[PDB]
Amino acid sequence: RFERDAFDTLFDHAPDKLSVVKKSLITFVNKHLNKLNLEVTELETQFADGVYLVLLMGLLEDYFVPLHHFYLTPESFDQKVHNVSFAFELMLDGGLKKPKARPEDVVNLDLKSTLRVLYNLFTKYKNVE
Repeated sequence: RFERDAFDTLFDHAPDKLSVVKKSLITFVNKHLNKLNLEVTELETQFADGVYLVLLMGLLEDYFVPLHHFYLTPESFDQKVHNVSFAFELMLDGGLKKPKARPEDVVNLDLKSTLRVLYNLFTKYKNVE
């Protein structure tokens, strides 16, 4: 909270290690997102509206996410935060750890928050086909 851990160092002291993490995270998300004919090229912006996060969660936990539970084409800040916080709910419904990120932070393009989410998922699902 005021406690830095190893993951924080990627955004100041070790930019080289941030490059490795990013490449790895893209490799990982595309492994699952391509199954729905989707692709991420920009980690900095493409998870910010919640859509890919929700679908990624559906794919990871083999959960079929119904479209009235979220916003496939969000049109507002409220709809984006709904999506992200919903994705967090799917995580909790599966018994996963709550992310050290506020849904709003992801919508507001906070890279540290965005990447920590994906890295936590990557840590859990690294080996999943």
